[PDB]
Formats: sequence, C-alpha cells, structure tokens
Amino acid sequence: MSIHIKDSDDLKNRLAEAGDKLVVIDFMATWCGPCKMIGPKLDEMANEMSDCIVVLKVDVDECEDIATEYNINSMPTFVFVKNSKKIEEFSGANVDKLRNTIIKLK
Amino acid sequence: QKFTQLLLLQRPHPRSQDPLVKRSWPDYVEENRGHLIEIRDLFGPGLDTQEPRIVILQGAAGIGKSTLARQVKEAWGRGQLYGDRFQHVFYFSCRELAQSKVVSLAELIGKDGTATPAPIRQILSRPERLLFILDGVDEPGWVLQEPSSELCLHWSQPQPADALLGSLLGKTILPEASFLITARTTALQNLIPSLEQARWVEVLGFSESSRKEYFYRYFTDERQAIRAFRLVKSNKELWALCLVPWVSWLACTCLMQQMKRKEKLTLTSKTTTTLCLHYLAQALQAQPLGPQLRDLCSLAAEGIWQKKTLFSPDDLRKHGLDGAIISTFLKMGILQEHPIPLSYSFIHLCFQEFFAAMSYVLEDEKTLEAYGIHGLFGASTTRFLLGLLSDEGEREMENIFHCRLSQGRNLMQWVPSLQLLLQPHSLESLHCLYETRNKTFLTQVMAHFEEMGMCVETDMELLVCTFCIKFSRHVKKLQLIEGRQHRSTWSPTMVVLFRWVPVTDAYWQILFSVLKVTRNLKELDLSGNSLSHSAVKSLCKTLRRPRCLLETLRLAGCGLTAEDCKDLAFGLRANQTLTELDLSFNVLTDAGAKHLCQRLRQPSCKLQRLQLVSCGLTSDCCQDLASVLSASPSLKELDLQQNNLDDVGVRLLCEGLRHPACKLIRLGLDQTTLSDEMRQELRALEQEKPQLLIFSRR
Ligand SMILES: Nc1ncnc2c1ncn2[C@@H]1O[C@H](COP(=O)(O)OP(=O)(O)OP(O)(O)=S)[C@@H](O)[C@H]1O
Ligand SMILES: [Mg+2]
Repeated sequence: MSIHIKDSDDLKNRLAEAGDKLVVIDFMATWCGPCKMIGPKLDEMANEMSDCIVVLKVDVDECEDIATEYNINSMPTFVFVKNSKKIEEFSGANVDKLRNTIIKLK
Repeated sequence: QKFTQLLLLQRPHPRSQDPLVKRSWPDYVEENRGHLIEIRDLFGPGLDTQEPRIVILQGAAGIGKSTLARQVKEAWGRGQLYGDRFQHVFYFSCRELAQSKVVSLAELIGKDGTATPAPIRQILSRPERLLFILDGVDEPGWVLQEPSSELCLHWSQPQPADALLGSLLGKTILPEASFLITARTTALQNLIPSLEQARWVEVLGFSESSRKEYFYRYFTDERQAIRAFRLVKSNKELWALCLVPWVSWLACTCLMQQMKRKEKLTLTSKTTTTLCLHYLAQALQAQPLGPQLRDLCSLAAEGIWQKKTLFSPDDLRKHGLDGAIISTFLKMGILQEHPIPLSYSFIHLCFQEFFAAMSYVLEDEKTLEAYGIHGLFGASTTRFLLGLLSDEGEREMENIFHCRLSQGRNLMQWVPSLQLLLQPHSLESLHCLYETRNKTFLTQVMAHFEEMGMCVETDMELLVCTFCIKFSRHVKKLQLIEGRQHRSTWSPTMVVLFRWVPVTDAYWQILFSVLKVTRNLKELDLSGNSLSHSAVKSLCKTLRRPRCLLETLRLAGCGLTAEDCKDLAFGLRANQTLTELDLSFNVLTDAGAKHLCQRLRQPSCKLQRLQLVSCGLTSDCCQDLASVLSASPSLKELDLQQNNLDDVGVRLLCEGLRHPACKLIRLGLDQTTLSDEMRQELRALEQEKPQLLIFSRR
C-alpha cells in the first residue's frame, strides 16, 4: 500500500521506521497525467511484494519544501533510498524500467 | 466597438485532410453539414453526450476569428456567458508569445492576470474548470509538439512555448482542458499533436441583420449612416463582399474619410482589391512621392516572408525609410504606434498582406514562385496579387506610381501557371480567380471546370460561383437546391449548388445581379427554393435586361403568389430569348393565370413550352387560356395536369384548340374525372388534329 507524506517530519519518520526494507519515494501531482496513470501500477507492485518494498506518496504542491530538498523538477520521479540514504533516482513514467530498478535494488 | 453577430458552423465531420479528392458525389454533400449555432453553445454537449475537448475556429482572412474569443472573455468577465463551467479563462496570443523564448506556466499565469493573482496550487487542482484562448496558431512558425511526452515539467521552469503549448494540447499538463483554437487554414494534423476528436467551427461573416446593426453602429449622425447604407445597398457587389468584417470596416472608413471635409459618396469598387486601392488613394491624397510606398511594400514583403509583423526600428533603415517617411505614414494612418518601446507595425495583418502583394509586382517588371507567401489559394496574398493584375487592378496603381507598367501580359503569362495549378478546382481558387475580373483571363483558366457540384455557403461565395461558372463553356445547367430535397442527375453539364444554412432575402438578390453579360449558361434551375416578392421582382428585373440570354427557366415548387405572377408577366415583355417556363407544383389562382394569359397571347414572348402542373387552376381561367391558344403563334407545348379543371374548362380549352392558328403539339390534361362524352370529344378532336397528342401519367 501507499503512504501519503504530509511534512518533512512524517517523511523522516517513515524512513526511520522502514528499517532494511527498500524505500521508493514518488513525486506526483493532481494535474500530472503520467503520474496518475503510473500510480496504480506502483500501488499494485507494492501490494505484490510489500514484505520487501515500501512506497511513499508525496505531493509537490503540498510539500514544496520536500521537492526543494530532494532537488527534483520533472514528474513523475521515483527516488530509491536504502538505509536512509539515496541510492538511485530517475524521472519518467516507464513502467518496465521502474520495475527493473525495483527488482535490482530489492 | 460592440460585437456584431457572426454565424458559426458546427460540422460533425473532421476536416483534417481529404487526400482521396471527392470520390462519390453524395459524400461531398454529406461532409458539409452546416448546423449553425449561437455563441452561448460553443462548448455545449453537441450531438452525443461527449462534450468536445478542442474547438477549432476556421475562416477566411479578417473573418472575425480574433474578436469572437475576445468577446467571449469580456462577456464572461461581465458575467453573461459560461458562468458555471469555467472558473477562470486565460487569454494568450501566439503572435505575442512568439517574440519571447523563455516562458513557463507561472509566467503565463502572471502575464495573463485577468484578476488579482491567485495561487497556482488551486488553479492546477481543478482541471475541468479552465479555458484557454489563442488568437491564431498559424500566425507564428511554431510546431506545437511535446518532447517525447511521458513527463510534465514543473511550473516556473523555463521552456519554449513551442513545446509548452504542445504539451498543454497533448493531454499532459492540465489534461481535461478546453481550448479555443483559432486557425486560418485546415490540415492542422502536423501542427496539433494527436488532435483526433475536435469540434470544427467555421466562422462566417456579417449577415443582413448584423450588417444592418454594424453600419448603423459605426457613425454618430443618423443621416450619415442612412446615406452610407443606401449607397452600399445600391452597389450590390459591395453588399455581397461586406460579409467579412474587414470589408465592412474598410468601406465605412472610406465613407467617413470621403465625408470628412467635402465630398460626395462614390464607390464604383466591386472587389476587395479595388476597394483597398481606393482606400490607399484616399490616404495618398496628392503626395507625388512613390519610392517611399514601394519601400514600405518591400519591408512588408520581407516581414511576411520571415513570419514577422512587428517591424523593429533598425529594419526600417535598411529598407530606405527614415524619420520623415515614418512620420508621414503615421500621419496618414497606414502605420500605428503602440504604447510599447520603439517599434513599428501595421494596423492589421491584412494590410501587411496587401502591401506584400504590391512589392512583387513593383519588382518583377507558378506555385514555386509563391514560396514567400505560401498557401496556394489559401492565402489572401494570392488573391490581392491576382486582382492587382486585372484591367481594373492595373488602373489605380498607375496614378500613385508614375510608371506605365505592364499592359495585360503580366496576367497572360500567369494564365498557363494557374491553368496548370487549377486541376483540383476549389472554392478558394474561385475567389482567387474572381478577384481577376477579366473576360480575357477567365476564359482559358476556367474552361476546364468539369465539376459535378459543390457547396455554396455565403453571399460572396454565391456571387463568385455564379461569376466563375458563367465564364466557362461546358456548363449549360445551373441548379440550386435546399439540400434536404436533393434530387439531381449526374449530367456533365450539371452543377449542383446546395445549401444547408438558412438565409435572409439576399441569396437570390445578389444572384440575379450576376446574370448580367451571361455566357452560354442559358438554362437556369432554382426549383424547390422558397422565394419572396422582392426576389421575384429582382428576377423580373434580371429578365428585363437586354443582354440577358435566359433561354429556359423553371420555377417549380417555389411557393409563388399570384401578385408576383403579374411582375413575372411584365418582365417577360422585355425578353426575346426565353422559350420554356416551368411553374409546376406552384400555388396560383385564376387571376394569377390571367396575368400570364394576357402576355402569352401577344405576338412577342416566344415561349415554346409552358408547364402548369398542380397550379390549382379551375375552369374560370380556361377562357383566357383558350384565348391564348387561339391567339399565340409561339406556344408549342402546354401542360395543365394536376388541375381540377372539370368539364366546362375542358370544353373551353377545346374551343380554343380547334382554332387552326393553334401551334400546340402536345398537351397534358387529366381525364380520369371527366364525363363519358368528354373522352369522345377529345378523341374526335385528336382525330381531326393528327399533330395533336394528349399525354398523362402513364
Ligand atoms: N463582431 C465584430 N464587430 C465589429 N467589428 C468586428 C467584429 N469582428 C471583427 N471586426 C473587425 O474586424 C477587424 C479585426 O478582425 P480580425 O478577427 O482581427 O481578423 P483576423 O481574424 O485576425 O484575420 P487574420 O489577421 O488574417 S488571422 C477589425 O477592424 C474589427 O473592427
Ligand atoms: Mg487571427
């Protein structure tokens, strides 16, 4: 399942509580089309293998500070963080490549 | 000032491209559906329940596709149009945005700023609540394509508008958004990414009521407007061409400039180019200097070549213009100065096109040579350039410029080029060729018009079609139909002019004025169309013209009245070429038939054939009809079927027919309801008259 981030405190709390599970942060907007057509796919993948992967949903409009902190402008963007440290990031709604990145980084 | 009304079509057929010419004839009439609409329904449901996403506004140059959207926005601002579906509207111009190359969503929102600047977050969280206005996607040389899609950029991030508007139209940023796209020419598939479903609105001009209010609402004093309207109505071709708001505005400006100091109103202009030259002559009062205007035309052509209208000050120096020349041009009014830092531009794109048309003729002395203007037959550049080479076109330029210039051979050499480039005949080509009002020209360039029929929409289009079809050789038959009652054959001499738009009493008023100097197109068909008394008066005026050569005319099922029949009979007196008159399925009375009977019995009016099927005539008028048969030496065939003529009428007609002077050969009379002895009398009459034949249904 996907968890919505409201502020930086919630973001750091989820990263702290994730432990050794791989973490994916997605940047999506209501007006964005690719974001809301790739969101269901990411949710299905998270449901399939929730024992190893956790997906976090953050809104750029409501969390501009988070976007400025992670230095991303284009959407959709998926950020992979391992042990509270970023390991990989990319932009684009390419379902196959994001599946591959999750598979390699899990 | 006030937004004069414009007609708008709602064709439920995508006008993307027609590579496979026209193919079957019913397909072509099916495509042009029409379905006129009001302003408060442009973004309505439509035929099905699927509301349109992108609305395209096509039309001619200056047709009004740059003010309709402004009126919509202003009306919403005062709250009288779409106050419940669009939370906000955004006004953008592609020509204005072409100058800058660094723009973003936040930047365009700030530049628009119709109200107090609202936060972007709530603007972008309501997709199906916004409207976007553009003033022509063809004015700049944009592509409007998104880069590889699959991603959207954040607002306030710099991006060329070429990819930004393309992303907006590509269902990427603000996907469910309504776009008020305005275009001049069709085939926007290359310019619009995956357009597919779109509402194709065709912008028309000013109808009779709209022209009335526009001419009334232009001056201050009522008498000035009254005399202006009277003169414009007197010049019929100006009435036909004043549909376009540009033409009406130019005519009104010319009238005001004439009436300014001391002049009498005189407009012999019958085409757009001649009116433009007359306006230029009014602006060029005296001023013997000529090279300055040539340099202005050259700069206009150079600007239109590189998709430019806003001329930079340095571009004026390289073309020879100086401070005094610019001051004089502003003083007269060809150029305008905006509250913008130093720059100059024309007052309209159409004048820029007109001046780009004169530089070519001033420097020259096929479609490849039209690369700078482009749009074969789809650009008013070609229209003005062609019309400037006519005898009337090459008549006013010789006063502004002291050069003699070519005498008709600069158009004779254009004849083979156009003739080679006019195999796919079209309406815009017809406007371009009509702009050249020459008998010598329009006899080899249009003597290939072997069409089968086409759509006629406007008054100027009808005038152009009549003028061009007349100046040919193959056509003999001209037919006009209301379209729903489409019943026509496929003869090579058949041209089918169909309309699916309701018109005011000017469709025939302007058509009857074109039958002057008629060519071999003698036969005329207008059956089915509903006329009025004034239209019939105009038709009889046309029949009265000495040089009119109408040989056979039919008026079947036009809902004629008895009063107009007297006018028709009077019009027939000044005619010696009409031979066949058809009044089948018409509503006449005994007195109406009396008016025809008075003229028919005269030795003149050599009408060989006459049809009176279903005219409701009774036995009262058979006395006059019998007098006609017993007096007229020219009636060869007469039809009187579908008439409740009873026994007395048949006996009266037999008295007339028995006269040896009768010239009738074949007559149509009903005999089902006649008595037993009536068939015996008719049989004996036919026996004693072998040249007499009576026919019926079957
Ligand atoms: N409803 C209207 N009422 C009064 N004047 C009008 C109306 N519509 C257009 N005009 C006049 O038409 C001229 C402006 O026409 P535009 O719509 O700007 O031409 P256009 O569509 O831009 O053609 P282009 O430049 O070739 S794309 C001005 O002189 C206006 O006064
Ligand atoms: Mg425009």
